Amino acid sequence: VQLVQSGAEVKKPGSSVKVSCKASGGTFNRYTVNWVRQAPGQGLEWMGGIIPIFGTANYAQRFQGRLTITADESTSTAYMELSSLRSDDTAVYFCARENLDNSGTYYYFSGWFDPWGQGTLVTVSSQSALTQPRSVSGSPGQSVTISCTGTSSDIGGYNFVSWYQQHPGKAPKLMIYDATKRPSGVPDRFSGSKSGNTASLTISGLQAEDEADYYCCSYAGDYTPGVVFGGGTKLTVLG
Amino acid sequence: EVQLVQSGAEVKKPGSSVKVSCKASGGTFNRYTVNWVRQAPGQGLEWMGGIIPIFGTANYAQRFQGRLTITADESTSTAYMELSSLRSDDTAVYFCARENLDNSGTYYYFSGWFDPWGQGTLVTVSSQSALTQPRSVSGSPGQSVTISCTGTSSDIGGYNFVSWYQQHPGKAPKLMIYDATKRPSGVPDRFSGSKSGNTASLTISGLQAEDEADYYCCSYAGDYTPGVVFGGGTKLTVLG
Repeated sequence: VQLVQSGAEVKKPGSSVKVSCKASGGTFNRYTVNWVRQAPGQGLEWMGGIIPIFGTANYAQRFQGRLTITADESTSTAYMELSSLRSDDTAVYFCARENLDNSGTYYYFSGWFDPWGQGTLVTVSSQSALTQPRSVSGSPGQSVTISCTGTSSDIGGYNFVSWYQQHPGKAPKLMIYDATKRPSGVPDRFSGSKSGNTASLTISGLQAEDEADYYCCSYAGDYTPGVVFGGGTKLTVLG
Repeated sequence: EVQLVQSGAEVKKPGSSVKVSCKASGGTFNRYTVNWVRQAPGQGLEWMGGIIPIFGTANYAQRFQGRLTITADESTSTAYMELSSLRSDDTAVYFCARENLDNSGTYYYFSGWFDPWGQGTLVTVSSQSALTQPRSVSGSPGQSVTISCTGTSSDIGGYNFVSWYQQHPGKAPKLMIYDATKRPSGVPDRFSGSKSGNTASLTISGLQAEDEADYYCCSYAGDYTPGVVFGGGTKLTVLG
């Protein structure tokens, strides 16, 4: 049985969000669905669960009033709804199943969690990071293009755009400045372009060393000078 | 060339403050600005603020105003960042980054790009969980390690429903022990669990490099409080 969750989410504080958890195994009534969230660099926290057979759902004391968990047996999918979002709600949300054959029909939500979903990232922030694809994959020798788009406000001609490459455990390193210009040492396999609301980074002749996270960056261009980064794009090179 | 070196990692409680430093080995500090960018584990970059050492002026992003101040000492070419009223939401790696400065006399303009960067400083803000585990344990290959988990008489002390979970970076938790002592299929016999009073224990014999991960204990939270509680987690390092 495989548990598949809905894609990542970017919400503003005060709104709500729906996360789905669809199961690949049949006999939907046999299992219970739990939701466990994990903040970045934090531990696991139980939020609530649902039992399709009883139509019952329980929630933790801090989420009562802001959380509701549903399930539809026709699609074998479970849902969670968190309302009145705030910054401390930024976490990866996991769905986990409990088999009632082995664990019995009484001691449900007891911690026998198996299997798990892949997790769903939900980011809540008053400041809105520029929109990038979450991940891009390529083969060596091929080319990939990574876009960067304004989210709450548009990117324009007055915006200074830069691109940064970051390897695991290392500081970011400047790839592209002034939208299209390469700094000292950077090979011409990396190129940038900007048109209206969109900026793009192109990596041609992909090499294994290019596997990293890539961040666009915008400076100035508005009435309050500042710096805003993109959400990041994970680039995988399939050797 | 000029290398930016930052202070070491810190572990703080919520409600306190933290100061990270950023020393420049060479170059003149007066011809650059120093920015601070933070990065939560597994998350993107976030600009916090910058300082112009000559002007003695610092600008901060909106959400940090009232909690963040950035200072500098031109004598040691060191920039400082202080974040106050810490919350668990502030757990992140903190980078310092240098920005080029130029002027025409009275008007000073910035380059818009950051280079070079400091190595980054980790700051962990964690509170106490319902179950208490050691923050981290370290062992050598072949040795044994034991991770304890303490609760109250209404969870570990009143029920047998204690479970243990292993989590590798970027992956979902994986069940290693359930019902205090039972191993699920596909879990090696090196992992074992026990329970005594209000304390549960996970033991790993014949430690292997792949055992390096995060481990969480989990317990039924009593009949009057449906659901489960989790421990804060234990980072297990295998020193090869």
